[PDB]
Formats: sequence, C-alpha cells, structure tokens
Amino acid sequence: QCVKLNDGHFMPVLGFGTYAPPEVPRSKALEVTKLAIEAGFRHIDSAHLYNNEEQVGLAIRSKIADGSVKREDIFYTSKLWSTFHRPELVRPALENSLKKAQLDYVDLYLIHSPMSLKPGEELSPTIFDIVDLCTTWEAMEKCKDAGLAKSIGVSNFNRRQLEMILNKPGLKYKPVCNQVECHPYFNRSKLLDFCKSKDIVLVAYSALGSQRDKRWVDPNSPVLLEDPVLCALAKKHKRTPALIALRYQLQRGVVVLAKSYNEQRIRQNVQVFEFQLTAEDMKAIDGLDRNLHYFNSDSFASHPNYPYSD
Ligand SMILES: NC(=O)c1ccc[n+]([C@@H]2O[C@H](COP(=O)([O-])OP(=O)(O)OC[C@H]3O[C@@H](n4cnc5c(N)ncnc54)[C@H](OP(=O)(O)O)[C@@H]3O)[C@@H](O)[C@H]2O)c1
Ligand SMILES: Cc1cccc(Nc2ccccc2C(=O)O)c1C
Repeated sequence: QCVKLNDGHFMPVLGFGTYAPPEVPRSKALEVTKLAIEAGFRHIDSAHLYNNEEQVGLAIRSKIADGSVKREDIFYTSKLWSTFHRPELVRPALENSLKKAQLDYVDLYLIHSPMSLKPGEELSPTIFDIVDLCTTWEAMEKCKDAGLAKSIGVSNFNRRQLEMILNKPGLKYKPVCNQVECHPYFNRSKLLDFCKSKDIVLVAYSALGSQRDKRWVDPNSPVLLEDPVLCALAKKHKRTPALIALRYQLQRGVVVLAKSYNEQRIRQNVQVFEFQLTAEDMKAIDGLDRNLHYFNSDSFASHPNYPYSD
C-alpha cells in the first residue's frame, strides 16, 4: 500500500492529515495521531505551520515505544515554512522541526509553499519576500545528503514552478512529490499528467473538501461531501462520500491525505483499501471538476508567486 518514489524510498498511499485550527487544544493532535496509527495509517503529514510537531512526534514515539510499529514502518512529513526560504535558514528550520518531534530524521521535507514571506519567527508577518527557490532547493538537497530528510519535495507549486526546479543547472535531486489542493471539484488532471510524466507523485490535500476554515475558505462554497454524485456513488457502493473521494484519488495514482480528529471517521477512512470504483464511476467523478480551490484568500491571491496564476 506504498508507492515507490523517484529516489528509491517508499511512501504509503494514504496519509493522515494532522492540521487542526488553533481553537482545538494541542493535546488533541497527540490523541488522534495515536488513533490514526492504531487504525492502520502509516503516513503522517505535519508542518512547522501546524504548531503540533511535538504532539505528533510524541504520538509516533509512543507507538514505537509500546511496540505497535517501528520507526521505519512510519513515513513522517514536515514542511519548511515560507519565512524560511532563504537557503541559510532551511537546514536550521528542519533541525528545529526534528527537535520538536524528537526524531532523528523526517521521511519527507517539503517546501510548504512557493509564496515567500519576510524572514522572522512570525508565521504571518503583516509582507512578501523574493527568493530564488532554486537556492532554497539546493539547501533541501543538502538536508537529504545529510540524512536529515530521506526524501524532499515541494507543495503548492504549479507546473511552471515545478519546471523551474526540474530544469535547474546541476540539479542533484528531483522533488519526489508535489502536495497540492486536489479533490473532485479541483482535480488537477493536467498537473497530475505532468507529474506522472516526470515520475513525481501528486499528493492531494483537502481531498475531503477542506476544513472550510473561515480565514481562507468562503462558507458559501459548495460542500464537497454533500455532492449528489458522490452521495449517489456512496449509496451504490454502500460506503460514504468521504470514502468515494479518497478511493477516486488512489485510482488516479494520487497519494491522498485525510485529516480527521474523530475516532470513528479515522477508522472509517482506512476502509479506502476495501473496495474499488468502476470506470463509469471514475468518469462520473471526473465530471465534477469545476476549478474550485477552497483556499481562496487575499493572503495568497495577491502574492507575486501565487500558484493559481497560471
Ligand atoms: N500543503 C498544504 O498547504 C496543505 C493544505 C491543506 C491541508 N494539508 C494537509 O492535508 C491534510 C488534509 O487536508 P484538510 O485539513 O484540508 O482536510 P480534509 O482531509 O479535506 O478533511 C476535511 C474534513 O473532512 C472531515 N472528515 C474526515 N473524514 C471524514 C469522513 N470519513 N466522513 C465525513 N467527514 C470526514 C474532517 O472532519 P473531522 O475532523 O470532524 O472528522 C475534516 O475536517 C491537512 O490536515 C494537512 O495535513 C496541507
Ligand atoms: C495556499 C497555501 C499556502 C501556504 C500554506 C497553505 N496551507 C495551510 C494554510 C492554512 C491552514 C492550514 C494549511 C495546511 O498546510 O494544512 C496553503 C493552503
């Protein structure tokens, strides 16, 4: 239940999303990540941005300590925040994430976003920065060579941003993945074909339609999990709309994340491996595509490097 990455490492095809908004107590992250591992998740997705790396790292170390899993059975991802794009800041930012989680290495480190922000400890300084992401990428390469990250990749990059890295003079390591918003309303078919042509894995976030956080998501936007085609497919397969949306991705060759802080829904989500969709089903889902990205905020849209500009 793994995909082989372009550097020889393996990535579990279903990942646990760990972001929760700051009104959720930090202690929840520890509890739900343990539940995710007990359920059968082996891919755990975190980031400096999420302010949960201590808890998530502790959940992983607990499950190693109690004997359920070994470190090498867990694929752990963190991400370089956008205030740390300057090359000399990359490795220290990774080392801080590692110290927070109390781990020797991350399976995957990503550039969280191509939209550089003014350097500082403040996450949302209130202001943009201009940085050659090719130099950021060089510093990511050195973190791989150092054994700080097994694999390195990008997140929120469009085709052109991804091409910039791929065409870089003296490239040593291709991004193994690009983790992007991806679900039946914004299925990224063209970007997905581009990544397949390069042996780069596309990892889908907001695959269940996002947490609909009012800071970036319009509450008027359609609720993906109430979609009538999804609901009709869930009735046909006697599963749930969430399960259909996750299975859709696996059948497209997409690595899919699923966040849930709910005990029942965490266990429910690993049922994605227990059924499959037919071609007529996949076509019905493909027909939902309507260029809708839930994250739709002035914070992003006015950035010189906004990925949805193309
Ligand atoms: N690279 C980036 O910039 C980026 C951006 C967004 C997300 N991500 C990563 O991707 C992860 C997932 O994306 P996301 O946070 O946008 O959320 P998501 O996976 O789209 O989930 C949205 C909501 O779906 C609900 N849910 C989960 N399972 C369900 C089920 N079986 N039935 C009904 N509802 C279900 C969850 O609510 P409950 O908790 O109540 O179950 C969750 O809040 C994030 O946690 C983060 O790790 C990365
Ligand atoms: C478009 C963009 C740019 C930088 C970071 C993110 N990611 C997040 C933004 C707010 C809250 C959570 C996340 C996430 O990474 O889960 C996105 C969606």
